[PDB]
Amino acid sequence: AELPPGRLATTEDYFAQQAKQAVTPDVMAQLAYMNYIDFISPFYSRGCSFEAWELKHTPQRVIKYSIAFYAYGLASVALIDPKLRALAGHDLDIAVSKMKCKRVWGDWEEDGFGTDPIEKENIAYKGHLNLMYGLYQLVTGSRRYEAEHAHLTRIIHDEIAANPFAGIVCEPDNYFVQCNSVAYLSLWVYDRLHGTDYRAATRAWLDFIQKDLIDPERGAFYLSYHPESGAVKPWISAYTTAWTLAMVHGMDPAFSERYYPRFKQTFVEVYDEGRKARVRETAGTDDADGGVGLASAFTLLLAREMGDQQLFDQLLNHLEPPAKPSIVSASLRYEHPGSLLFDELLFLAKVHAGFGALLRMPPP
Amino acid sequence: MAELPPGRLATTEDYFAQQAKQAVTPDVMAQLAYMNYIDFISPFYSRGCSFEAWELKHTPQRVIKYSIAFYAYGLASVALIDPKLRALAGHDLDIAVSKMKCKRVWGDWEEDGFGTDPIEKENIAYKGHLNLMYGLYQLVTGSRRYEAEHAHLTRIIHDEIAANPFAGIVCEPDNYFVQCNSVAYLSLWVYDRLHGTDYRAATRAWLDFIQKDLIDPERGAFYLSYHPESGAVKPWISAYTTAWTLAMVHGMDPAFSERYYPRFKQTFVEVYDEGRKARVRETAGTDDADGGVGLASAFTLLLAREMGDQQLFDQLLNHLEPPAKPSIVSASLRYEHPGSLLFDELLFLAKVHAGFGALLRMPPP
Amino acid sequence: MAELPPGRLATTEDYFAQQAKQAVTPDVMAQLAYMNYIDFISPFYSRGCSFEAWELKHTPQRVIKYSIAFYAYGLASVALIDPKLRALAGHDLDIAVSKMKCKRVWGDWEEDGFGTDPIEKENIAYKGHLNLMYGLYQLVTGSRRYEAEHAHLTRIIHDEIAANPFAGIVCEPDNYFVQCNSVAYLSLWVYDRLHGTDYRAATRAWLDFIQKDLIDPERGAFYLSYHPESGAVKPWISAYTTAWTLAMVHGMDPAFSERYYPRFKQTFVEVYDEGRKARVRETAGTDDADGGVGLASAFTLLLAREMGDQQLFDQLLNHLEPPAKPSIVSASLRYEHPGSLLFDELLFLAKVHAGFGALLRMPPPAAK
Amino acid sequence: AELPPGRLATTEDYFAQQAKQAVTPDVMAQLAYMNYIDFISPFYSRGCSFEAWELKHTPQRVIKYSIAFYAYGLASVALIDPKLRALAGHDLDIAVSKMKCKRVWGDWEEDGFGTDPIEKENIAYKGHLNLMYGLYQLVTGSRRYEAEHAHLTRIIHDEIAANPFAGIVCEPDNYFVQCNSVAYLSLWVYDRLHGTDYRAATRAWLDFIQKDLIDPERGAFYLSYHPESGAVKPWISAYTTAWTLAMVHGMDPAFSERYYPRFKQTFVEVYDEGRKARVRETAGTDDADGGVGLASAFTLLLAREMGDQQLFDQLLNHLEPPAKPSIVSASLRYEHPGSLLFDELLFLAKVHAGFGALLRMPPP
Amino acid sequence: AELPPGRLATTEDYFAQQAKQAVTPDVMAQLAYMNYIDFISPFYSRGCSFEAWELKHTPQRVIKYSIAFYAYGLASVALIDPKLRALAGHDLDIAVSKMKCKRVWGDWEEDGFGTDPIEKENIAYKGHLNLMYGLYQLVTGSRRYEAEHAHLTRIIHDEIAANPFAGIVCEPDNYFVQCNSVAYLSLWVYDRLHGTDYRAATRAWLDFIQKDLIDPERGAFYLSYHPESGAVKPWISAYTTAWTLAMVHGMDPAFSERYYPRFKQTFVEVYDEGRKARVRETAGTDDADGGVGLASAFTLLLAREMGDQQLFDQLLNHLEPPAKPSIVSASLRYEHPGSLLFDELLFLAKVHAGFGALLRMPPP
Repeated sequence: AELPPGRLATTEDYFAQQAKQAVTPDVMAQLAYMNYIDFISPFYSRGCSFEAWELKHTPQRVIKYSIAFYAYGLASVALIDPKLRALAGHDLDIAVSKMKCKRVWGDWEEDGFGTDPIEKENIAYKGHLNLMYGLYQLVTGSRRYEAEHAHLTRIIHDEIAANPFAGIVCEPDNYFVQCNSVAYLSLWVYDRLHGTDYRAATRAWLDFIQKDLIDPERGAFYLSYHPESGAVKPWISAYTTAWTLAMVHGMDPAFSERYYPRFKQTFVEVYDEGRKARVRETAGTDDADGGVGLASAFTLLLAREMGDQQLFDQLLNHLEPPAKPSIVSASLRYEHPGSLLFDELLFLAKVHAGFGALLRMPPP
Repeated sequence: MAELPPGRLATTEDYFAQQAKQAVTPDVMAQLAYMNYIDFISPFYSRGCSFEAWELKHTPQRVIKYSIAFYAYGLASVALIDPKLRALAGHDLDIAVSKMKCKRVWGDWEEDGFGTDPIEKENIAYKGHLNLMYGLYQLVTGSRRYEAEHAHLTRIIHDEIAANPFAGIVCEPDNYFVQCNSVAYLSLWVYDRLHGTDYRAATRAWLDFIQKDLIDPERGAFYLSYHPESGAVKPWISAYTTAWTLAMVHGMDPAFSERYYPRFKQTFVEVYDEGRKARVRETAGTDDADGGVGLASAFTLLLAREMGDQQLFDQLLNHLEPPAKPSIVSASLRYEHPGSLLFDELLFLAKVHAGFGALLRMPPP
Repeated sequence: MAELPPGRLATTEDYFAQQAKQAVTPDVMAQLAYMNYIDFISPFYSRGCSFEAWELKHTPQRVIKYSIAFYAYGLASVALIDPKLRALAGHDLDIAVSKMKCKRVWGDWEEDGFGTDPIEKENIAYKGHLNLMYGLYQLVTGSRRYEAEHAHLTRIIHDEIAANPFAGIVCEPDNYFVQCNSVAYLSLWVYDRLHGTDYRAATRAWLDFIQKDLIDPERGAFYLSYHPESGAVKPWISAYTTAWTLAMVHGMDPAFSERYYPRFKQTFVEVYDEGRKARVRETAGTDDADGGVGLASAFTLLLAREMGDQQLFDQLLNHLEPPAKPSIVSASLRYEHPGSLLFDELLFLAKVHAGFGALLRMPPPAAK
Repeated sequence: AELPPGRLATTEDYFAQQAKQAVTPDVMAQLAYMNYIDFISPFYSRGCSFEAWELKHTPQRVIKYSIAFYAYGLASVALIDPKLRALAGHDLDIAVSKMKCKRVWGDWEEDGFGTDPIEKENIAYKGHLNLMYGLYQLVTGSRRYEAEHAHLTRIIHDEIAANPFAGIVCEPDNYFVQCNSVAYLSLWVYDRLHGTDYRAATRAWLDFIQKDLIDPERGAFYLSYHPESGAVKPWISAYTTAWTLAMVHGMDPAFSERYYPRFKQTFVEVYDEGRKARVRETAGTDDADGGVGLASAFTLLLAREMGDQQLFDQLLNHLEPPAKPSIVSASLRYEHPGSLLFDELLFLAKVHAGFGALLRMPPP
Repeated sequence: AELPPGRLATTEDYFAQQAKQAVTPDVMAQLAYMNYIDFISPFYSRGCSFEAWELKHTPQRVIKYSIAFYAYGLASVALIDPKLRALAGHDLDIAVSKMKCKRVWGDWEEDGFGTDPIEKENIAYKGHLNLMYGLYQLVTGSRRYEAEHAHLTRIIHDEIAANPFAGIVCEPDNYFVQCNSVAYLSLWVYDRLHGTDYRAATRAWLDFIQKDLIDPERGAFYLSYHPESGAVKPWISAYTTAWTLAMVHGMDPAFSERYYPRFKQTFVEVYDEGRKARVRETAGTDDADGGVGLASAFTLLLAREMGDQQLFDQLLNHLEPPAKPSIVSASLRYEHPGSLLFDELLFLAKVHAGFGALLRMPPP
């Protein structure tokens, strides 16, 4: 394939990494950014230092998501190159240590919701942590976190079982389909490691979200659900849908395959003579990447998850060149990241092997 | 009017027809998107004691209680306009009551050294708005989530009125404002409507009392404030004081507002630009518009809406909205140059307001 | 008939005629609007311990007590000018006493390590003004709201005077200033008017003491300060010190001030601009105006009003007001470029000031 | 005598102040700066308020020296104009009060050396405090600090007696001849007031500093001595030498008279056709006023103490004009003070009657 | 030898310092920077004052390395000039005192790792402290810290003896060869002072670091080791290698002699017609001095250690001129330091007599 202007590698080369059992030079240079420099690299230390996040101005509320998306990408690195599996394991150990620091979960207390980030609700945080415990153990074969993983999985299963709707809230009375999708995927990973059947609750969840929470004609989820009133916020969200369909594809591929083409019709604008694409965050607008500004970046991951090389290429042509990447001393930096979680999501999308393939990761 | 004036988002006829068509205009929907859409920073994201939405628009602490109350009054009319938005409006009103109880909102009462309990006595500015929000939440949703608190706060207000030698309650100790009383008395009308009680009976003594030292009947205007310890009435008339008070009273005694409304307009409203616009003088003996707190024009927009005055509504919105430079980006409404405090709140409320009488008569869910 | 000078809001004739016409000038009414109008940020919005008005004008913490006191002194004269405004003056004065008692105002006493109680001993800068304000509040309102505190503070002041070997009371330990004493003594005259006591009897000994080493009688000017531990008098004369002291002493011993006033003018006052303007040197051996704290001209405006010197009042107001760029926006007064601390306070007080003697003799209020 | 460009008064006028029993108008304007304006003048209040030093941006560690040097100048004012002796005594009472505030000595604790600044060592602080006690009592005849003075003098005498080298350190293991010189002068002032013989220890100290601590060829002291190691830092210091010789001239005039010509030869650069002088801080350089930047200012004091009118004029012609003095409302300010302790040291040099003449101050 | 452009002294003059028994005038001006100015010179006081490091903006985490590098230089100054041996001893006393201030070690606690910086792990701090204890005693012959030295050496020996890998970690689970190299050298110094055999553990360490931790053909260490996972971060580090080979050369000169020419092949770029050289920090890049930016500075020290005058000259021609050195008042300053630890590492490189020579230092 031709290398498009301002791109670091072809779409062909990203998709061929697993078959070639090697990451591209630019993915290796991202792993150098993540690992190389003393003190300021994100995976320097298991300690509760956040220098790397302070230098890139990560908002405190988003650090949990930065760590989790790096972790999901490290899981795929483990599957692509057996020679990097040991380093991916070490990084996932650090990702879990950091994820447990109060800098990361502390907004739960500061917002007045409680002192224990695990106890009830707060699925945004404990969903990602529970999936990271699982991915760490698939990659390493280590039981370092097994006691905590066993405990968190049961709290999540108990909370689902107790609730009259299918799933768990974040803040009291804030239900989001995307944070539930991570928690359910965390049960599939636990079942793969332990031979359990926590994943059985998934069928009732996929029935529930296909009623009030989706517009099936547009293949788009509504912004949020609030059980106390039963209110559904009447705006569809592209970044919400992209994330949800990506994770659900690892659990019920038919569900995400049913809605993906309607999702693209609803939100994806192809432009620049077919070379590029950008994603509208909601209906009734021409504007790309409104709201949190992550529709195009989450759609890049969804395109990778669904095997859509054409939309992957169009989106990366939109996202990467204006961010002006360069490799200095074999380490990747972007001069003009276009969004929150920018290096994280471009990393994850370049390497992502599929949530199903991570579930079925062979032992070391 | 049916032509779209320059810089306007929708016609005056469109705002006034929302209830008949059982749909909000797209710009009102885009305001509801501003209020509800973006994680953490939207004002109605969470019931938590987070105020990011207010930090980002530099709302002064002492005004946050007013921002929340005005959003709440707007959301009660949205519930009446479009039955499909009623559950969302109930949700937002639940968040508005929760936030209203955060110490960031009422904390000025302690920090000014007046006490540690914002409802115990006085402080009618804060607890009048809270008590009206308890009522409007329960009319919109039929939920009794707040009934215990509502039953308590209504009785504290009724007891304080009954105990005072003057009709009503003070804010700070010894500071009486007619506009903050007007909200407290409306809260008793809403409680009575829900419970079949007669707390609203004290209204007649109040309406009799404010028509004495506190109003200029000829100019149809209220003086700034009353100070019972000294007997002092501050000797300046206030448009924003008058506009807000006439709007709320029109819900309880429409004849009272109808008598003073035309004289209020003569006293304060400047029509300009060949009849296309209007701006409101805050006090007498000046040519300057929107002096003082800067809210005379905005509160007159609400009054015009309440009184069914489409011409003045159009004129005021032509003055207020275009220079604020509205735009809709990703189906969400933003103003580049808000002209005043409480700007999106008061323009939202005025665009949807069904009338305080219609909110009192709101059918069940 | 009188001509409105360039940049002025009203003639000197109009300010001096307010009491006779029983009405403040529109610009004085617009100052009372500034003080009373806007929720939260107007200085007399609430009796609470909020200082938003003083934050907005960058008033240094140490000067807030003076700002409140000078507002109070003006409001007392407003009560005298226009009976219809007397209730409003009374309400503002109630607020001024409440704010005066907030620790934001008196707190410097603790912060500098002098003690936790601002009225116990010394600190005459604070409790002189507070004692005078207790008095004027009661003269204006006829209210006994603060009578208990006033009786206490008056007796603490009299006791401390009686117990010192010099005539009067210090501010900081070992810092004696005639200007802060003049306020304390005037507070005893006001208590005496209200209660038919004779605390004012100590005034004679004070007027004899301040005319030994504390004055240059030939130049009609007080020295900066006295320090009883050493017996040192700082050897510089001060115009703002003298202007303030003579204005207050004129309400107690008019002959004392009538004696020194012409020498004070020759020493300090520079008439300029073909006789239209005047500015005041702060000390001797300089051509420079308004040095030091920078209040010589503004305190001399008050003195000119107190002495009935319309010519010097006009000249000083022609120097002070036009460069401050006054404007009335929505019937409320603002200065773009205040020339000094306490600027709107001291111009308000000078425009309305009925004389400290007239304040002493204020008739009681009309019944409810 | 001709007034040089940018000068306020002639060298002749400064040196004739005591004979005329009057300070120059410019020294009077400095006393106005020190005393005039409420709260911000350095001598407003005996309280622990340091507004004046905050506005000049005095470093915390330097406030103790600024107070001492004002005090040394106020002692000479007392001798020059009897009419100003009560003012100088008042100012000296404030100087001593302020000297005892934690803002002034608190570096001793912050640096972890102790919570009591007079207990042991710390001679920089307590040598200046002890001299100030004595000068306050010579000027005023007041016994207000006599108890403290009697205690501090004995603590200093005890520490000298207990040390195997002649003198006392500042920080532990840091010996400086210039901070010792102040401590020894304080013993001469206590002896003048009480008839004691604490000054007897001075001959041993002068014998000592003339061994390892001085360079006899250059008439210059080395920067410092370090007892634990025996190290003498191998650089000569002009500001060290000027201050030390100025103070020693009050105790042993022949000593300062012996080194003074060599000191000038070594450090003093005459320039501008004989009109100006500037002082090198160390050997092996052409640069003036390196190090702490006080060589020229302390040499102005030394020239005054030694009666050297020519070098006094040359140094003040270098120091004062560029600092752009002005007298506004009979008060002195410099727009461009060229060093730390600038107004303090120019005040002191202008008034200084000699440490010997301060020793012999007749009573009030 | 010709003085190259922008240089203060020839390479010939640096290397001949020991033979001439004198430091160059620029090395003496660096010692004047380190010692001269009251309060702000780094070696002014033994107390917990860090103004010198505040003024150059040293990151908190780098201060320990700044003190140790100065210490390593001062030890060679002792050997070069007997007349400066006492001043060097005094400075090393201060270096050890400052090293024990919580400003220096406090990050151990701040990062959640413990309240005691020497109890376990944290080899980066206690390796340097232990080397400094030993170098202080070699230069001075003082037993002032012998109790602490005997304690710390034993803690280091016990922790080596307890680990299944050869050596000790920094943070938990962070193993760096360069930080170990300092710890082992500290044992050689202890053994030199006491006749003990703690250095016997070195052979197992040198065997361990030549397995997965080195690319023997490129003469380069990988960035780090992480025993819990067994991961080696898969990037070679020039700065890691230059520091490690320098310290090892004093313990096993054959080890460093074998790798040095392969190291230079791998990382060193000679440019400007053979006159200059700059060092690449990792493989697969043309960029010089990436990462922590110290590759060139550490290679300067290694060239000095290996007696490679040609590469020393080339590196100093790259590092020193762009930094615009000047001598003002006989004190050295750099207008544009090119890196962290700049004046520290150029001082050490200029004086370094070799770690082997410091081991063999004869008594005072």
